[PDB]
Amino acid sequence: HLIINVTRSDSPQTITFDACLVIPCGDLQSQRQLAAAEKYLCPSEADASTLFSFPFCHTWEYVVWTTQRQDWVPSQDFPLAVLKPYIHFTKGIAPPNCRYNQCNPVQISITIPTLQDSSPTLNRFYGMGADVRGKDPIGFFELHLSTSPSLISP
Ligand SMILES: *[C@@H]1O[C@H](CO)[C@@H](O[C@@H]2O[C@H](CO)[C@@H](O[C@@H]3O[C@H](CO)[C@@H](O)[C@H](O)[C@@H]3O)[C@H](O)[C@H]2NC(C)=O)[C@H](O)[C@H]1NC(C)=O
Repeated sequence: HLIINVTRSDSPQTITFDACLVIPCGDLQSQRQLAAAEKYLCPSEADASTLFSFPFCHTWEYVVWTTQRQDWVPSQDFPLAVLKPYIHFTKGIAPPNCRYNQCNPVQISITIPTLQDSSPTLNRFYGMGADVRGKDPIGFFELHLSTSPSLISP
């Protein structure tokens, strides 16, 4: 699966990549249809050995971020909704002659410093979907924060 490698920083940090690295969009003609569609992002509680038993963006309650301008109000009782202020999820625009895996630019902006971990960690799996008019295609990916052990680290 796709692993997004994030270098821990003391400042905010934006990340641009193509949604169809994550979402099963299909061939190029299908990706071009998806270019103008909205995307959404769901944090998951699955690990590497349980990926197949926690389906991603399975209900509306798992959606914490969307590429819409109006900001998505997460589910009050979803435990991972607290991650909401740490991430902004936006949609880019692609040229009309866009090429494979380059018609759906999205941006993940980590709004907090990352040298230390957040109380619910950002280092986890995430689901991504495309707001389409048939069954939304849904994929997942791993957000991996780099680590560098300190000198006094035991
Ligand atoms: C995030 O970092 C990991 C490594 O910690 C990347 O995983 C590895 O990515 C490389 C690059 O695509 C994959 O192939 C590589 O090919 C080069 C040929 O120059 C070779 O020198 C490397 O040793 C490696 O074989 C590799 O399959 C993949 N997995 C492993 C275990 O290395 C990952 O790609 C990075 N994420 C992104 C978005 O780049």
